[PDB]
Amino acid sequence: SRYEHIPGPPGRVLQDVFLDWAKKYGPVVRVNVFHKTSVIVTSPESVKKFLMSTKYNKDSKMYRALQTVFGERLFGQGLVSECNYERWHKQRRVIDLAFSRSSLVSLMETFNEKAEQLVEILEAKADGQTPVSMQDMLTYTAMDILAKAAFGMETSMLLGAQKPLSQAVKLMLEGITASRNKRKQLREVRESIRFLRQVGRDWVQRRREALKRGEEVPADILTQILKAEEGAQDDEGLLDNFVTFFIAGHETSANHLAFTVMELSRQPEIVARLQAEVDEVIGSKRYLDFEDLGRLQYLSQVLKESLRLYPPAWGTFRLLEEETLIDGVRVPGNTPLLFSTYVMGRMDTYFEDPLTFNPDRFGPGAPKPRFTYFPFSLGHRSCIGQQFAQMEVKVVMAKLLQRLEFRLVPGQRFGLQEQATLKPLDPVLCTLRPRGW
Ligand code: HEM
Ligand SMILES: O=C(c1cnc2c(-c3cnco3)cc(C(F)(F)F)cn12)N1CCOCC1
Repeated sequence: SRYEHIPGPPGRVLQDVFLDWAKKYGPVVRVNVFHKTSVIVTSPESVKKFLMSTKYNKDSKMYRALQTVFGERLFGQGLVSECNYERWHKQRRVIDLAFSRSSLVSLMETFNEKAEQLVEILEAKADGQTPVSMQDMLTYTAMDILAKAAFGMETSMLLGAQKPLSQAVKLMLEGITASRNKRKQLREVRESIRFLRQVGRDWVQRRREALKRGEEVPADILTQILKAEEGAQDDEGLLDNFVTFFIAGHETSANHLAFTVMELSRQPEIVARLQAEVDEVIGSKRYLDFEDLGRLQYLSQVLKESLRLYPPAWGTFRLLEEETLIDGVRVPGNTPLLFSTYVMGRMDTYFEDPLTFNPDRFGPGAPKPRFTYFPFSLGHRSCIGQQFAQMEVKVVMAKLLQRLEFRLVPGQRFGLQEQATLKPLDPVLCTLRPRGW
């Protein structure tokens, strides 16, 4: 009853229902999400006010399903799910060091090697007949990149290794989904969560043992994760961040890659342009250097446009502590505010012809979206891995475009599913040919 005065109702996802309601009912709408009444706020003035201020913090109630699933600690109080500002701030500042320009430059070798491995595997299947799940292949690639870059671990999923680990990730993601919106499922979800955390403990022990023997350990994300816990009473905080980075550091990247490949399969003219760009910039070099990345301007634009229509992470929540007028609507104190880049990206008020895929929206001369586009969020709680993700996906995409042509198998759909993140409904089944065929 405390919300009844707020405007709202009396391969398709809940975010689409939210979009319809925002269009119908305006910039402040009451909805039900993850068992709780929330208010979806979709004006750019509100996006700016709430995300660009340390006064507003995340609503912990909306992150519970990350923290713990079916009584098994998952991300716990790691970097995504920690909602107390001072606790968040301490760990952010320490982990930031691993995402410095110089840090990320050093990761180019890893990005290149895994992308090259993927392309060689795909080239061997490029007979224009064999169906290849690009979602699967891109997920394996993203996992292999993350594991190596962040932890110095070789998962070798591209070689078909670590099937248990692969299963654990999938069931855990299903657990998150079920938590927020029987006996065998509970059992499998719980065991998968404990497995992921045990992977953490095992790899942490290996790291500590390497350090003790004075073996060479290149500074990475894990270094800073360890550093953040220097004087902790237990390793539970460390394992929180292990699992946080293990999952967050590949899932969304994989989703973004899958969406991009899927969309480009029906954009032959754009693909031709991307191919030409890659041809001119990198030529027949096997390896992309860091300075090549900035030169792939048209690819940057396509990837931005991909994130506008297909953000893997649709948005974020802030807790409104005191009653506030938002765009002419009285919103009670202690209310989760829902921000959605998915919704605003598809609103004609913010983007002309919103369903049209147009990389030119992000062209040099074009007016930049002002608080209407935030696939990595905005403000202090924006994605720590934003530049990491942008680099790795550009490396992977450039290498695909250099070497291969992709056709979506007829019957494959362009719809989304909502399953902890947004991802293609279908496996993005494609046939492949070498370029110049
Ligand atoms: C295209 C790929 C990616 C997208 C679209 C994405 C999107 C986002 C979004 C929307 C948030 C804010 C979440 C919230 O408010 O609850 C976020 C935060 C975060 N992302 Fe990402 N992300 C991506 C890749 C990565 C990568 C590669 C890493 C790690 C290597 C990563 C780690 C994180 C972490 C740790 C946070 C929490 C940061 C903080 O609160 O201080 N993400 N990301
Ligand atoms: O669960 C989230 C969330 C926000 N960010 C992420 C990321 C992520 C960010 N960067 C890379 O990965 C991954 C996942 C995971 F593990 F489910 F796939 C969940 N999240 N929430 C915020 C939205 O509102 C509801 C609760």
